[PDB]
Amino acid sequence: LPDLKIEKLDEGVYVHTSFEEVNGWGVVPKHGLVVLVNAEAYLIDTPFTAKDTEKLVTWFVERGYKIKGSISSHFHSESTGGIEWLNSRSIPTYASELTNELLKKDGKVQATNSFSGVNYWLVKNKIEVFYPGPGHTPDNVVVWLPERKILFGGCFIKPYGLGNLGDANIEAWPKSAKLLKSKYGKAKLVVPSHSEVGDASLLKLTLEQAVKGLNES
Ligand SMILES: [Zn+2]
Ligand SMILES: [Zn+2]
Repeated sequence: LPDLKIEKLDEGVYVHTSFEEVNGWGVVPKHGLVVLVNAEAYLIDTPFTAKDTEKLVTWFVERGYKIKGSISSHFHSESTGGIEWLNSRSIPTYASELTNELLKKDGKVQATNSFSGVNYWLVKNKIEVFYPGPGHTPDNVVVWLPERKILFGGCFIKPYGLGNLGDANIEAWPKSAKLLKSKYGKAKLVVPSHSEVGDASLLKLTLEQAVKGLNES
């Protein structure tokens, strides 16, 4: 199985890329991010594996970066596989109230730090979390990196298909993609969860794909 990939994306923001054979297109590259406030690192989404979380973690730890915490876009393992480990390591793990009710609903270890509402600042003016509303998952959120004008749509931003409809609010995705396409259009880059990093246009295509997605069924 493909090795973890940590590629600087922009200033103080890396794109860790884990791979889990969720039998979709076989092996899938789950793109996450490690926002480096300054001397501190934040795992935006955690690899589906503790191992990779450990690797990603120490990769940054090893380079003098204290890991203040992780933040998950949604409850799936793509974004929570490491909360467990991160928790054993006493890493402040962050997930929405809705994701945790979902993690707890799935008997998965829940992130120790919750938060709710349309928006939550994980870091005053640097790591903004956001509930565009239901979409890929009922709890799915997106993390905006104001400073770099980078958004981590994660699995919400699905520009070429809606992907896993399993836990998706096909009826609410559009509304969400629009509330999203409306709040973060100032975006310089949008970070999907399985596609190359695109620009503010991904917010529109996700919308299109969502309505499109809805039109069918
Ligand atoms: Zn997902
Ligand atoms: Zn996904």
